[PDB]
Amino acid sequence: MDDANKIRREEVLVSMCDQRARMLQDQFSVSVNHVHALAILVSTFHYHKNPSAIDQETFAEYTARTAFERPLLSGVAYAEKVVNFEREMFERQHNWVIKTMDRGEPSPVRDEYAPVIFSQDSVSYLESLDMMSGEEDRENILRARETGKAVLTSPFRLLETHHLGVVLTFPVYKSSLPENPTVEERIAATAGYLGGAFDVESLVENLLGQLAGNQAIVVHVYDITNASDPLVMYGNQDEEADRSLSHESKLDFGDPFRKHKMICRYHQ
Amino acid sequence: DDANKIRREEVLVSMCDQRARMLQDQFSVSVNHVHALAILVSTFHYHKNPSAIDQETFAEYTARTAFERPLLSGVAYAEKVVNFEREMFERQHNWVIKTMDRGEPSPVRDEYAPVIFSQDSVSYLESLDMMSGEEDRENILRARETGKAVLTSPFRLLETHHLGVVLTFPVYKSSLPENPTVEERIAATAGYLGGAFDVESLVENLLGQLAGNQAIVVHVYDITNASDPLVMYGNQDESLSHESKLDFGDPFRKHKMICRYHQ
Ligand SMILES: O=C(Nc1ccccc1)Nc1cnns1
Ligand SMILES: O=C(Nc1ccccc1)Nc1cnns1
Repeated sequence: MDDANKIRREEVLVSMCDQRARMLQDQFSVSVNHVHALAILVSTFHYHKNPSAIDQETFAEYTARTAFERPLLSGVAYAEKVVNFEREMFERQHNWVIKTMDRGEPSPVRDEYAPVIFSQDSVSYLESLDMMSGEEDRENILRARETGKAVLTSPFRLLETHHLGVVLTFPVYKSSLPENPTVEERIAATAGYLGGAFDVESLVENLLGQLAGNQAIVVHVYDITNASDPLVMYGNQDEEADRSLSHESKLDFGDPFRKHKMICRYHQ
Repeated sequence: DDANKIRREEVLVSMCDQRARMLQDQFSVSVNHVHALAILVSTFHYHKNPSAIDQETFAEYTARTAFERPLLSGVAYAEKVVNFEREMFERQHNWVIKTMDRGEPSPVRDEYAPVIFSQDSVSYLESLDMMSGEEDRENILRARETGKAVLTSPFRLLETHHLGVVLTFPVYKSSLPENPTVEERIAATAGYLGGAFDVESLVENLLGQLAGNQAIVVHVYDITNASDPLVMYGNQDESLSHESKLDFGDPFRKHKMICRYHQ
């Protein structure tokens, strides 16, 4: 109970919160970059090479051995764009039917689909599921292919684990993509999508929980894309925290469509 | 005197520490992406039969991912070739193994490390024996004996003569036992993934233009031998200084950044 000591109390909170935000942003950046490399891998070794060098076995092995490159990812997978006119051909060739992600049932007729054809074993349950059959994933797929850049979903409960997380999606294009393409051209040139599951609930808890002073601090991360409807990305909420003092640390996960922030308070 | 001295010191520390962080992070990102390449060659060249990687594919993949390796002027893969295998190897590749210094056909050696895949930026490495340069040779041995990334001392790189360091990763055959001995590591070696860190050019690009660059003198040293520091970056000059920490990831080597004011 001292006014000089309270100034230092906030100083320590500022430093602790800022450090954790920097660690999170940096680890997400490293993960995004390594997912970009996988999109280029699929383009180079599956599409450009005649014949393809990538089968499910090969993708699984390579992504397992490189999992350390993608620290905030529980899994990565590649989904191919399939238009309805092609669906029966695609299914016959793969010897399986495109399924919905909610129940694993055969998909109803849709204009197009994004079935997962390659998966890291950690997310093997994605194989044959249509990634356009979840709304977060669908919206991400469209924005990925229309913008040509990595995009993030809003926070949602991931398949199987139900862990609160986000998905990162990169488009993969055909060689026919023109230089300086329009959005219409990007869509026409889309081959598929490289998706990575950021299991924030588990993997950020793992990151934060090992840090000295973790027991002293409450850390929440919000998606603040919509100012009037902030969305919990990480943290309880929802917790015994010091109401009288907080700090906002900045986060940039690199998708200009989305905005996020970190808020830290002391327990007591 | 006096408060202005204290602030002058604080600015030096801040400027130097920030440059050190930027350099260490770019080096770290580079190393991690080179490691991924070593894993790629292992998976596609050795684990798949037949090989599912070739020069065309390696050149494309490495060109497209060059942005992932910011401090590297190029990357290449050299295969381990023991002398008994040389005839068959040269017949297969339709070229002769060459010396690094002259590009002359290699005299007989017990083994060699010819470059078989190369990013086009270092295309001139193709067919050169990386064991024919002493820095690279030492790095190759330590890479394969330790099973981890290793760095050379600073030296002038081929063609450009830019002062730099080489990063080398071992690639092993699938016959490598678990918890292998060094002898087992050697026997299981397939080859070596090497990346040329062009320090002279690419660190100058990183640091050289930053605000306040004209006010300070920046050096990076290899201090592996404390009594024989080797310049990795900066001039050859031998009061107010600051040492900022660097860790480039090879326990065999030590490095530091030193910054000073001019006057
Ligand atoms: O994994 C994807 N999406 C995706 C996968 C591949 C390609 C594009 C997107 N979404 C998931 C939801 N729950 N766990 S993973
Ligand atoms: O490029 C390598 N070394 C290397 C290449 C491939 C595998 C192992 C080592 N050394 C170079 C010196 N000057 N420019 S590059």
